[PDB]
Amino acid sequence: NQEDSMIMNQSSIDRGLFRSLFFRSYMDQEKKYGMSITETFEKPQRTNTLRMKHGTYDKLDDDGLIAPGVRVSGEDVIIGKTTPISSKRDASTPLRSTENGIVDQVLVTTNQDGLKFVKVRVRTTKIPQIGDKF
Amino acid sequence: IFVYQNNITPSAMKLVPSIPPATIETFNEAALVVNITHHELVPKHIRLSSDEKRELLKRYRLKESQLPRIQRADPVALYLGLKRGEVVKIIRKSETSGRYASYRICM
Amino acid sequence: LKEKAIPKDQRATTPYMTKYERARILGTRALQISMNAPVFVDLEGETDPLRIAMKELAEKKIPLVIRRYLPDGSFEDWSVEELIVDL
Amino acid sequence: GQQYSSAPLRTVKEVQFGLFSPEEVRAISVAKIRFPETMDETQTRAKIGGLNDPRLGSIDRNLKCQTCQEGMNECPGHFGHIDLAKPVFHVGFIAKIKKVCECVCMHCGKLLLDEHNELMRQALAIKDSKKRFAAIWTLCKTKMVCETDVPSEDDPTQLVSRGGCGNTQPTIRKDGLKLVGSWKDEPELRVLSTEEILNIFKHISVKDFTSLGFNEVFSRPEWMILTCLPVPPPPVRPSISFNESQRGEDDLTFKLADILKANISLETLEHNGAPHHAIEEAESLLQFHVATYMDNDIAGQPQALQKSGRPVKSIRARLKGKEGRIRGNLMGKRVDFSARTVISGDPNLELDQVGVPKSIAKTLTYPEVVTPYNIDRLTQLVRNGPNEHPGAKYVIRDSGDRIDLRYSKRAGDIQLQYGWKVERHIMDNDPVLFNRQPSLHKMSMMAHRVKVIPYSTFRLNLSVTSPYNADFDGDEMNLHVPQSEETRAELSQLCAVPLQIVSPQSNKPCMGIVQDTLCGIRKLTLRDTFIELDQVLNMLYWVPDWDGVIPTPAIIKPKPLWSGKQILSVAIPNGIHLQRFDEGTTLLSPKDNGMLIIDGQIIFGVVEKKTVGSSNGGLIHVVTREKGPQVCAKLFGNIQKVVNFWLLHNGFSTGIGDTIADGPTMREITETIAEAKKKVLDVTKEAQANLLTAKHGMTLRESFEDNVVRFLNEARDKAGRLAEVNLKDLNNVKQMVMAGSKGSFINIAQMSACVGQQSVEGKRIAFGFVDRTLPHFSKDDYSPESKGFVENSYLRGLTPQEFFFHAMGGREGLIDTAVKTAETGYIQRRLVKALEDIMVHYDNTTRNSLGNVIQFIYGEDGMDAAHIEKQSLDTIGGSDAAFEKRYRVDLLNTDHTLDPSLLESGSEILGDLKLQVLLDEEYKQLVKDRKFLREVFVDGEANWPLPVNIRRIIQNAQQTFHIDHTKPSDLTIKDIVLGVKDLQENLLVLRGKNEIIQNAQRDAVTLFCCLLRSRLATRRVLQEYRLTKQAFDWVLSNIEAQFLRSVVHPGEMVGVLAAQSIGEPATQMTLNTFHFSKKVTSGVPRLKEILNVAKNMKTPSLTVYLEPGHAADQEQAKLIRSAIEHTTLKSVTIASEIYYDPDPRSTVIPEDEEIIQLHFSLQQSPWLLRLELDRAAMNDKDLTMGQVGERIKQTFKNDLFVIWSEDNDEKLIIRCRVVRAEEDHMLKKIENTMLENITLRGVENIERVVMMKYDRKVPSPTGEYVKEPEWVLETDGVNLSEVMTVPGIDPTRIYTNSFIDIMEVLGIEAGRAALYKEVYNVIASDGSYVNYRHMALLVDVMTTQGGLTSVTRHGFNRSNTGALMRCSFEETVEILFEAGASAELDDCRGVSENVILGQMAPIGTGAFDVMIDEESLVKYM
Ligand SMILES: [Mg+2]
Ligand SMILES: [Zn+2]
Ligand SMILES: [Zn+2]
Repeated sequence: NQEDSMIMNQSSIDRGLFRSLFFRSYMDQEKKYGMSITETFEKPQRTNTLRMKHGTYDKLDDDGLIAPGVRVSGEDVIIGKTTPISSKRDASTPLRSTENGIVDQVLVTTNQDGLKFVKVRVRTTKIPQIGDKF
Repeated sequence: IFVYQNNITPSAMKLVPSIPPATIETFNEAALVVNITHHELVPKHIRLSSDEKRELLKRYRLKESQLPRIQRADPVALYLGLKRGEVVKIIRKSETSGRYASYRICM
Repeated sequence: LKEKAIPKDQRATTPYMTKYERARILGTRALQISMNAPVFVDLEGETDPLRIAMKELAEKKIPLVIRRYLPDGSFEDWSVEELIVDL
Repeated sequence: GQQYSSAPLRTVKEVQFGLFSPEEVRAISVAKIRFPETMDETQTRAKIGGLNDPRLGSIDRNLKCQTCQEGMNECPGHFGHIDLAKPVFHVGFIAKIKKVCECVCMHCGKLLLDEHNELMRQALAIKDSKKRFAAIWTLCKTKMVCETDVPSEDDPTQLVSRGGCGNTQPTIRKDGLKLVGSWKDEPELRVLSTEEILNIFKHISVKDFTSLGFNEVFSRPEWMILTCLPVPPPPVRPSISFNESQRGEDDLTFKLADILKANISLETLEHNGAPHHAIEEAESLLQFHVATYMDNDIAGQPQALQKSGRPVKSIRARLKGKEGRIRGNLMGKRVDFSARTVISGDPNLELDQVGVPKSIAKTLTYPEVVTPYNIDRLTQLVRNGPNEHPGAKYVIRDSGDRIDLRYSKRAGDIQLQYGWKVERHIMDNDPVLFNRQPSLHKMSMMAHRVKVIPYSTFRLNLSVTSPYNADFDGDEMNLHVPQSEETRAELSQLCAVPLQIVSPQSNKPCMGIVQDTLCGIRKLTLRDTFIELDQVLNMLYWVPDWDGVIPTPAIIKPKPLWSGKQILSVAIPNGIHLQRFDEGTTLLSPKDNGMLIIDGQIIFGVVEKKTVGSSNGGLIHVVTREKGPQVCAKLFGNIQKVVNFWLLHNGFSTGIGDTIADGPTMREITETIAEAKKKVLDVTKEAQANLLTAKHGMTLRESFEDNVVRFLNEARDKAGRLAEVNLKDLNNVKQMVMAGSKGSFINIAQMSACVGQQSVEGKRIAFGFVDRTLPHFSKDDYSPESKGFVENSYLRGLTPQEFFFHAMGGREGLIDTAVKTAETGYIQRRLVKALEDIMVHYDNTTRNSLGNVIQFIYGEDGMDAAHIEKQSLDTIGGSDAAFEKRYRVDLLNTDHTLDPSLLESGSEILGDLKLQVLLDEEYKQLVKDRKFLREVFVDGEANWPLPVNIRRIIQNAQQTFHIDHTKPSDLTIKDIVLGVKDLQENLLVLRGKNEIIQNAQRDAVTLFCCLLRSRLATRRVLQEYRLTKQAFDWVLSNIEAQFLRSVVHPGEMVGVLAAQSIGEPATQMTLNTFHFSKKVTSGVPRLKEILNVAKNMKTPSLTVYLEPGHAADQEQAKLIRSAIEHTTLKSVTIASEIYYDPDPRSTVIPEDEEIIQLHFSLQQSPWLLRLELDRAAMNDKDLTMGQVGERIKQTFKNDLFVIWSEDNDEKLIIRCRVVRAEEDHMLKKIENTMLENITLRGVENIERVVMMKYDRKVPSPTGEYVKEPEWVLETDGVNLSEVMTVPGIDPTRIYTNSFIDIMEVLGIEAGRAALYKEVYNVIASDGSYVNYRHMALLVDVMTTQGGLTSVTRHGFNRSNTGALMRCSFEETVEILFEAGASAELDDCRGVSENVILGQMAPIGTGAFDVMIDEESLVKYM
């Protein structure tokens, strides 16, 4: 506890002392490049020359989103999207590398334009650790 | 050496370099009242002979440039009548050694 | 010019080894030992290249020579063998 | 590069700066850039034969380069070109292009001024490349005609033709990016075509332009104008091509396309139907784009905006420091093998360790080469995998191919081969560089021993908290991992924590025992503090280097008890001898005062900050010098391990009870504030009845406030002092203060007793509102309560008035703090950039990147700052009587020889005349020493920092040889006298067989030897230290060898050392100059003032000392003060009146009727000018009406008739009438010349002169120094030249804080003296200590160039040092532009140059070369 640092009762921490929740919202849209040329939320795969991410696409459903129960980690793909070029090129959203948690809430709506808009919230319980500030 | 009271006309000043090898010095009577050399802070400056200088540069593997410099107009350089090139040896006391000797080349 | 080399007689630099020379000979030798160079000391069960080089240095069986350059470019070559290690 | 190249591998030894001849640009070009397009021609989304194009380099990861066919990683890029439709001025030279035109005839290309002119011969003489061009231009600019004929050197009557035309020359002015001339009814005005400017430059003679700043081969003036514009390859302007359909070209690509578009408009326009006054429109557009590509941030012009409204990054902007190439990509870099996390304090880590979290150790790696030694272990790390802690990430085969152990199908069956590298995890005890930014120290970055631990923090030992400057308040730190068996050696053998223990910054140790350990060590080391066996045994076990020997208890019979002192002494190692005296310390210490440790065991005294902290004579400072840095590093831990364990169990806390002051003491405090409140009222009502006489050179208000702010502080200080003294020894706050772990008197004072007077800008809270501080008060309220005095403690709590006023003053603090960090920021960097290149060379000399000498031996002594301690020179002080008693041996007097009790020969030694010759010559030199020391240290200061702790050498001898102060010595008089003489000869700093170097050696050891002869005189060595032959010879060898250690190490980078050693203590400065003798601006602002070499300084002052036999006499001083204090007529005048008195014999004013009669017994103007002077004003400046009169009389002479009243006359008046139409207006002129122009008495500028009874140490007739206070005068003005020549003063003493002036009057050498003095007094104001040499160097540097060289962009950065070196600070692009235009050749010997060239700098480890001697090699095998 020397020099503006402190000792914390672990038996207290266990009982839920100074314990907090954490949420992060990831967002995406199906951009319209010109006319009828639109992006598509789906679970992509090895089809011609798509530059897909190095994360787990397997956590995505057919709609190209995680179900709000699943535990997500590392660079696990949480929003699957594809942009076409004149087959398909990857436009997926991985999780923040430096983060991990459980999918809390997936929200599928429409943008003012009339295009698919999606928001993904991820939950984490953070526990008071050794280098934590107070 | 000329000890003028207030001023020397620029017409008279033309005659100063006019007669070499002889060198003419201009000193204001008012400045000479106090001997600056005598001051607490002013250390002892010593003019070095052509040989004394040659030896210094030889003994320290120096170019004339590498040497710490002194202005030709320096109060002590005027006092000793230092001409350009002439090296001065300066002996001051030190709080690390007892004495320390530096050298200053003229400009 | 090769007037750059100062002879053995007439040498002014410290007869002692600089803190930097030690660190560099030790390092240089460690790096060489480390890249499978021949070791001149009996490594008495020794395995770390720096320790092997420190063993080499204590026994003064280091075949290196320090070229100490002066502000003008002239140099004095001193051997690791001939340099006092008071440090 | 990454592939094998046949080509020889060399190092850049020189950087030749030049300019491109258009010709070169064409030859060097791989592509003629033709189309402002990028690609997609004939449909295909692939590079066009115009811009980019494979002729230059690849955009795609293709392999094709089509020039070298090498590929993106390998290929640097290839240059192109655009042949420009018309010539354009290179933006960066525009002014130099103008100045060259200002020098030459714009008709024949002849250097306007010939060698026929004498001043031209003087300029042309200048050997300097640029100063020549500067002197030439100043002479040629004012020449407006090209001479066909000119007067000869022989005779001026018969002129000689020098050649060249006779055209008139234009007055050139810059209009944006164009040049316009003005020739000579009415002057002629026309613009100057680039084409024309170029032709003149082409016609400039080789001899002419080489005499100007230029070079025939690399920098011709004509090349400053562009005709062939080089096109930088794609890697300079990267197409950040995202996706297949999209691109994303760089700013520079657009600017070049913009230039190309502009060029073709002009090329077609001039070729086809040229409207000619539209050609000059498209020409100006190409001139804009080419200028604006190189510089967009142009002086008063429109920024060439990008489509977006964005300004377009110019190439200048790219390299422009802090983040440009130079400062941000070359002097600094983001790096691989680096980590950073939150730092946490750990007591169970060894000093030099660093707790690395497992995750971090599993990320960072080390390239270990597979060798027979490690092959066995390395295969097991490879086996372990990249996921187990002691594992490996990659195996790199000889074939230069990387094996990723995370995926390789062979990851399990890799059979290592010697030579291959295993990039294994960082394991325990690998050396690593740990760092805490801001890095203003050698100490801010140290080498630590890895200790892989769990949990996400970097754990560090608490005693290393101090040099890093780290707190655990959420603080983070960097870690760097060396990759060579060579750079590990660098770290381990040069920058390890144990090594850094004793700092050369202050010749003291930079780490000591802190907080919990400091608090606990006081508590443990007490008479009261005793330990029961159970715990004594555990305390012993905790010390790892315990001998396993239970110490004999201090108390045996009642119950076996041990004292703290006894068991702490277990960590203190044998051979540690420490002695210290505080206040009233006796050898039977009464208060447990001072400190005595023998053979590493405590005898008496409590251990606290002064002992076990970072003190100059520290238990730490001793342990390092006397045992080893490795030993000392262990002592740190061992002390902590014990103390922290005892304190874990003893426990320690703080509560509101510790702020609670005892009731009657609170009554006393309340009363102390109350009596101080009434003492203020008395002074307030006193000043309200005009009685209160104003101080000299101060308002009645200035003086009233001074007294008020004084009482209100006296009060707070006294009331505080009451609380401190009342507080018990058990008071936990007092305990931390006593130990020195945290807390000071003021902290106790403000918490328990009284917060005190709040201050903003030195003055107590002023009236922000009309005549009141807050609406809560009445107007014109000057009370303690109204101007900001806080009556309460922090315990009782502040009132709302008290709250706001404290908050006001508090805020001023955070502002100042925020400002002070910024300011010191710059100060540290200019200090460091001005000294980088200064090193100690193998000739013991101090030089820079030019090889120019700064110091002749580092720090005037040639010693390494780290190996120095304060020691006293015993022969300096005391009575000549006591000197005699302590040093004189006389074998010819029965009561003045050494008694045989001292030495064996004692009986036979008496009467030896030949031996008395030795002791006579010995004392005669000892006497010489005393006279010399007193010449050096004039004040009689004996305690000076020197290299060998002789006191400790003798101490350790007595212990070493168990010397009995009873039995007579076996030394002879020759054994001592001649032994000490022979030691002196072996103390070498400089070795050299010549008079210059040998006489230099003599000087370096001058001071040290005084101390030697002083502490090794025959009387002392026999009577004091009762040394044997053995003891003495050992002492001698030890002095010799210990001295030889203490000298500086060639490669010692003392430039940076000194810079940081001034720069870091600068950052720890509070300032400005308290919150009120003289009030001189000090600290951070004064230092800013010094380095800048500022002419208009904030507080200029003179300090005049009185003439020898006048020091005591106040009246003598009062006289000189009166003789120098500048008095004007204006200061004594009440009113100036212009009356109409037409009769010189009669006066319209009835007062003056008496004055006329008398100054008319024993033609004039009818206009009177009457001046009324003030009696009190005349009396403060001790003037007479006649004095004043004669002064006005002598100013106008025989042009003004002056009459005046006598010093008795009720009204003081001076009447002035003019001598011999439009006359009244003439008197208004004379009245201003009277007030404003006339000087009555004293030296000009010398405004307020103060009387000071300064103290002074000076020798007494008896011998000893004594307090001889003398009178002194202080100023508020500076004029040395005149106040020196003043009678009654000492012009051998007179000092001025304007060192600029002392340089001007007393010479550069004496200017140096004043400079160091000021620099020292800025550092010593904050109390802090910096060793001589550091400030001495900076002062020496600022001076060697005969005059005052500023530490600015203007000063040191305008030196003859490297081009790249200088550009690494402040002017950058501007420096490098001249670099090419003057064809500079960078030597590449500055640190910077190598740092830029990615080469090993000639610094420390790089100052020498290493060679293998095949001879010695074959000899070993
Ligand atoms: Mg902080
Ligand atoms: Zn290429
Ligand atoms: Zn001409």
